[PDB]
Amino acid sequence: KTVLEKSKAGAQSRFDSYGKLYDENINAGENQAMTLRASAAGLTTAVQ
Amino acid sequence: YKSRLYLLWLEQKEITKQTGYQTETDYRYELKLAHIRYDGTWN
Repeated sequence: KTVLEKSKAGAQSRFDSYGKLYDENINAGENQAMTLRASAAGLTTAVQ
Repeated sequence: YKSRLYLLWLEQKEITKQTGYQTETDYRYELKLAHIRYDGTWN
């Protein structure tokens, strides 16, 4: 029973870890990176 | 003008009149007019 409870706690750790990554999918940093790419491609009418 | 922001400025260029023997510095003027677009850029 102790063997399976360590297996239970190991699977529970992965389920919490990937569930946390899934729910918070895009960071504040990863959101800022897309915003910069979008701003760099919005200059084409002002350059013209 | 028609609910759009316009800038209007006078701009000067110096030209060179000839007076022959010599020549002479002279100025000419032009009016520039620009407006803002929908995305915040200027025409």
